[PDB]
This record gives sequence, C-alpha cells and structure tokens, in this order.
Amino acid sequence: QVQLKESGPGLVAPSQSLSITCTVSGFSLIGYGVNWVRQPPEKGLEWLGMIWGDGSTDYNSALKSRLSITKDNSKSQVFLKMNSLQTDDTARYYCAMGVRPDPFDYWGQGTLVTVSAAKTTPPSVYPLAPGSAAQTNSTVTLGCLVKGYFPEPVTVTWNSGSLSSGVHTFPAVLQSDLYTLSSSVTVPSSTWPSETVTCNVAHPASSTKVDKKIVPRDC
Amino acid sequence: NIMMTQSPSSLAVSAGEKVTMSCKSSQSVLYSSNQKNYLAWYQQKPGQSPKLLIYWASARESGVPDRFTGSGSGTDFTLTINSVQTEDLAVYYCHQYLSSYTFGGGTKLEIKRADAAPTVSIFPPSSEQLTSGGASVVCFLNNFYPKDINVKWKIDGSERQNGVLNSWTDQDSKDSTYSMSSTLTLTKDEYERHNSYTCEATHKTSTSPIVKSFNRN
Ligand SMILES: [Mg+2]
Ligand SMILES: [Mg+2]
Ligand SMILES: [Mg+2]
Ligand SMILES: [Mg+2]
Repeated sequence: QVQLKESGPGLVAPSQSLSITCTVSGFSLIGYGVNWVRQPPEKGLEWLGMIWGDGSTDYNSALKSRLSITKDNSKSQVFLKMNSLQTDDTARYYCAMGVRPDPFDYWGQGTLVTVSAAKTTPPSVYPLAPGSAAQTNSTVTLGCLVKGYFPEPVTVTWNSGSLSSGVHTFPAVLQSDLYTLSSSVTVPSSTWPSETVTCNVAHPASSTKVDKKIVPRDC
Repeated sequence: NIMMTQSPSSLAVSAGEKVTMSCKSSQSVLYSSNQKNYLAWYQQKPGQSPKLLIYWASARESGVPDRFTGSGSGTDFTLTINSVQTEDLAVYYCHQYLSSYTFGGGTKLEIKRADAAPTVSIFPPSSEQLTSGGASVVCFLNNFYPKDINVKWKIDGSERQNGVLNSWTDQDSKDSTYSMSSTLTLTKDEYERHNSYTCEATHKTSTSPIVKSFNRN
C-alpha cells in the first residue's frame, strides 16, 4: 500500500526557484530511495534525480547542479529544490519509488509547474443552458464555461461528482496568457430541470471554488 | 547515459487486433553480472501517472493482463498486446534502469472504430457573462468518429471566423470517440448587434450538415 503525493507551488516566475514536497506513505524512507521525474507539456519522461535511503543523492547531469534533493525520514517527506527555472522547466513533476531497487513501481499523481511571469487569475464560471425546450424522452446536454484563468489546472465536476457518466471536459486553450475551457454533461430530459444539475469548478492556484447551477432560461 | 528510441511514434488499431511496438537502446542494457536486461515498459493513460507493465524486459508486473508481453534482449526490445482493448488507449514508454534512468519518446496507441455521427448542441451567452460585457456562444460536438470535423459559425446568415476557439478531447477510453467544443467569443455589444446564431457542423457520417441555431429574440 505505497502512496506518494506531491505538493508544489503551481506557478514559478522565470529565474526563481521551485520547491516541491513529496509526502510518502506505506514505507519508511530509511529503507527505500525516492526518485523525481518530470513530464513536459508535450509528454515524454525525463528523470531528474533521486535520494537514497542513506541520504546520498544522484542527479541528472543536464540540470547543471540547479537541482538539490533532501529529505526528512522522520516525517516521510522528500524535498525537491530547483533554482533559476526557465520556461522549458514547465512540466508535471512526479516523485516515484520502486520496492525493488528498480524500476519505479509507485508514482504520485504529479504536480503541474508552470514557469511564467504572468499573474494568477481566478476563473469566471458561466452556465450553459439550452436555448429551447427539450423533447420528450430525450437526453439534454448542459455545460459550464470556465474562462479567463491562469495558471493551469482547474478541476470540474458535476453534482459534486455524483454525475460522472456522460461528461466531457475539454482541454484548456491558452490565449493572451489566459486559459479557457468548457465541460458538457448529457442527461435524460426527465432528470433536468426536474432535478438539480450543478458544475463545481476549482482553481487551487486562486483558491477559487464555484458552484454554478444550470437553470432553464426564457426561450 | 543510454538513449532509448521507440517506433512507430503513433499507431492506430481496431479493438481485438494485435499490435507490436519497438524499443531500441544505443547501448546494451544486459548486465553481465546478472544476465538480466534492465528494460521496463510503462503505460500512461490520459490523466494518469505511468503504470509499470513489464520489467527485466519480459517479466510482467503482478496484476497486468496476460495480453501484455515484452521480449527482446541487448539493444532490441518489443512490446506486444495480443488483443487490444478499447481501454488500452495510452502512450507506451520503454525505460532502462541500468546506467542512470532514461526513457524513450513513447508510442501513442490509438483505437480505430466504426464511424459515429456527432450530437451537436448550441448554447447562447449566459446572463452572468453579458453582465460582464462578454458574449461567448458555445457549440458542443460530442461522441463522433473519426476526429476530422468542420464547424462553421454563422451570424444572421453570414459566416464569422474571428473569435472561434476549438478544443478536442482525447479518445474516450470506453467507446473511443472524439468530442469537440467550439467557442465563439464576442463582446456584449457585438452579440446584441445580430440576432441569428448558428453552429453548422459537417462530418463524414452525413452529407447533410448538422444545423443548430438560436435567436437572440
Ligand atoms: Mg425534467
Ligand atoms: Mg547523462
Ligand atoms: Mg473493453
Ligand atoms: Mg452523439
């Protein structure tokens, strides 16, 4: 039952430093090494470094000593520190470990790190309700528009997660240093507007949590 | 520092068919003091972290389906899926852990399936956005295949191309279809300058375009 979870800042300005904490569970850091791997927006995997049980470290030579890894065995925490970040350091940063000496068996969810001087901006959440009436025994498509936020990511759910099937959340598009995305949900006409349908949008970087009830509109 | 190259970069296949992928290393990954090939295969589905499929080049990780088999030695390795499942949609990375840790560029596995017509939905701007001075008109084109699709925005009959932003989802893990969102962003004043707003979609599944419209009325 090994688990790793990364906690990072989400946004780092160019030439500034990156700090991420990997909190592990299910094993002692005394006995196992922890590795760091990042995935840039265009995908692929790049190993960054590791810290052994005894506290020694190995790093990727390409990082030019900008990378330093430490840990606190007693708190099950591994500390990633990288200096003078540039745009091409934008990536999802994973911490990973293997119960054998290798290969890596357990990966965290990773934390997205965007390198930009742009400012953090909260999203605007708008309901997308149909313009006309729904036919009998039809399935109706609703949506939410999430506009003008930065940086990634946002999370969207429907009815606090109780509405999981029939959902499409589209990838965000970047324009003028602002992200926009949308999410659709398709449900039977006998369930809406009879029952509540609400989209739940979270932008952790802005500490924003918004619920937008989808209500019918005046045809 | 060993370099790992994979081929093909991407690959499409129907469900139930067999596929083979290739991973080549610039230096041998066979350790003489172990007679083990330090070679691993990972699967990464959209929105998920890598998942170890194979290690020692041919040892299958516990819990992995038996359709996944890896083979090869020295500098030439192969991953086979005896019968591709719809859920096998993913990027497959090979990996060496003999001398430091390096990864291949990945092979993207995509799923071929039967054509599927889209469901088109058009949504007028919300009152919340209009109060802010903006007027985004949104069109959802859901659960179609193949990915190629043409969307045309018409205002009072005339076409508009400025302010259109399109976004496609990944292939669905269960039915392997595509969805697309098209957002036409105007200001409130521009929006209130016209009346008829139309999202017109054209897809291989039909010669007649799908027309969804609303009137600001
Ligand atoms: Mg109803
Ligand atoms: Mg090197
Ligand atoms: Mg299946
Ligand atoms: Mg459809």
